[PDB]
Amino acid sequence: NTGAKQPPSYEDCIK
Amino acid sequence: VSLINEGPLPPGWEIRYTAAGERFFVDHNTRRTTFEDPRPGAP
Repeated sequence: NTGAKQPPSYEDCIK
Repeated sequence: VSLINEGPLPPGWEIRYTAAGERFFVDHNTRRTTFEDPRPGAP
């Protein structure tokens, strides 16, 4: 699956 | 109502919608993330 986009980061961003 | 009273959520998961117009899934149990809803297994 090629196609870089906005990276999902919930808990990984708020820590 | 129109996007707040829809069907029930998946078990122990979170689901988000980016400003790019795309949908993603979030697993609080292992901090993993994915583009779809695959079989349980390797990351």
